[PDB]
Amino acid sequence: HAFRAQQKYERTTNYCLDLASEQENTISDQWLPELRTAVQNAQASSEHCK
Amino acid sequence: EMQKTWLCKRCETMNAKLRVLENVLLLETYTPDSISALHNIRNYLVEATEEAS
Amino acid sequence: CTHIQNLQQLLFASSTTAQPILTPWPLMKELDEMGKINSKLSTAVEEVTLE
Amino acid sequence: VMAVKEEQYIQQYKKYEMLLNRVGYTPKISHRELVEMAEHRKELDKMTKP
Repeated sequence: HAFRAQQKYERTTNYCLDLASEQENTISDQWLPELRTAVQNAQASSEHCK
Repeated sequence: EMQKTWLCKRCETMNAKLRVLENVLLLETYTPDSISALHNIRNYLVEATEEAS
Repeated sequence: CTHIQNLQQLLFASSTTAQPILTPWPLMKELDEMGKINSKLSTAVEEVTLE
Repeated sequence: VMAVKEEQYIQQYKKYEMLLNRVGYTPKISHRELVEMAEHRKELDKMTKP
């Protein structure tokens, strides 16, 4: 029943909570090159400073 | 999943679109006066200022 | 035991700040401002062509 | 809406070599002297202001 609490519904809560990061946890390292796509926008703010 | 790709395919456009138009007005603020800098290639009688000084 | 407390505050931060933050915390400006020009001002792009 | 209106969105790249706007002083280098000739006439006109 605890596993039923887990499998039937808490795994779904993990699908609600854990899975909400499963599509971004491996990409958290991709954020570093994604920063280069985003900091390149940050320097676009710096370009119009002058 | 696809926002790191397509919601971020404009990560490499907002960097560009914002930047490219920045270096536009400065040149355009001198074209109406640029005639005297270009119509007076031999007529740079700014020298005549000191010939009339 | 671990999840239920985790599901509420920490994995909550690892969920509510995961799909709109973990990858996209710098892509919110690539989410909303992207919709400001290419989705909200999208109809306003035709304005230059129309006039 | 993005079938054809992306044209102005994709035209932002061909104008990347526009960073050359620092040459704006180059006419200001000259034409200000050229209008200084005009500025001299009002300073010529200052002959009579006393």
